[PDB]
Amino acid sequence: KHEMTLKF
Amino acid sequence: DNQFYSVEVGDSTFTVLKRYQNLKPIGSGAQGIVCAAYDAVLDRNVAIKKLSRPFQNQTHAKRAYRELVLMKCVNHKNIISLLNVFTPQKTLEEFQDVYLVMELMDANLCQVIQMELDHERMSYLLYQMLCGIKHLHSAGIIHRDLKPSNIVVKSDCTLKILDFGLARTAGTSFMMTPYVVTRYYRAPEVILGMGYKENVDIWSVGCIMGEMVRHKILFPGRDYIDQWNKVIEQLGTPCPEFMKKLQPTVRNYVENRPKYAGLTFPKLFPDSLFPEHNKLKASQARDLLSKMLVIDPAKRISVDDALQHPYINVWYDPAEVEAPPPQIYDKQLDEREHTIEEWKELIYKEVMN
Repeated sequence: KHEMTLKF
Repeated sequence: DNQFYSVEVGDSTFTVLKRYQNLKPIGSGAQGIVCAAYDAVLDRNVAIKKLSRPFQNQTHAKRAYRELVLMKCVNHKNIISLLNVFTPQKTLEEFQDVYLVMELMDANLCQVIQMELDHERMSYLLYQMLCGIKHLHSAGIIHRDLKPSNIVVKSDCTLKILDFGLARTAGTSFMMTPYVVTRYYRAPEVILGMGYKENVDIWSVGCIMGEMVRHKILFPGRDYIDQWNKVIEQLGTPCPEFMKKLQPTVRNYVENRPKYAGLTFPKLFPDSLFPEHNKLKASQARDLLSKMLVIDPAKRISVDDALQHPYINVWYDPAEVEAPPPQIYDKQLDEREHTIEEWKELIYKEVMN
């Protein structure tokens, strides 16, 4: 997909 | 300064382009100072790195110039790039300060390490890492010092690599970051002084992936002797064909070692630490780790093959993988010598370019 996220 | 303006950053001064506002310190040498800044022209945050005393000695000058030349050989999205370089001085005579503008990320891999992560985000990060690493190798650049602090990421899961071919440091990572020492992630052939090749960074990535899974450093050696122990206690004693390649005295010491038996990769990385169709992945992942975390460089997986690995292959994009470097680093530069003033010019021209 390529539209992933990651939170800090 | 007409087109520039001064700003006080701690005990230091930053004279930068007017387009860069809201300057604030985020890292500090030793070898330089880094400021986060807002680029008004781009509507975008940047990292402004001011080199500290690049003309202090003949050695510093070589590093300052060399760093510029390195980032000339790179044009990839998975590697940090020089958005802009400038000097606030008008002539070569009074030229003394050099500023480097790079993309500003949100994080480095350390803050990712502690996160849970799944296969799509993990395998994607590794894919980008391998993409950036391949690009470097194509430009004739072998990193060797790949560690979670010199690998930066953004919240949208994008990845870039810092500090290729820099001393430690020297480079950008050391001056900022949750810092980590490079010792843990260096390959056997490096620490055993056997010389190395391209897949020396394959080991590094191996150590990084192992840490992402176990949320803990794989080989925390107190020193390089302890480092070697940690490696062999878990991966086993390498075959004779490997050890024959060692230097005389070191070979004996390593042959003097207690013969440890390698834990199996399912044991090192139990499915407990992994997350169903998405359990085929845990197999895919663990398998890959068994190819990267190899002691013998000859028996280690290549960058190319790693791209082709089922756990990574899902992301394969020839545009991302085959993108050629704009230039190849001529290693005959490292052995070149100049005076401080001569170095100062070569740098100066590069800036005005």
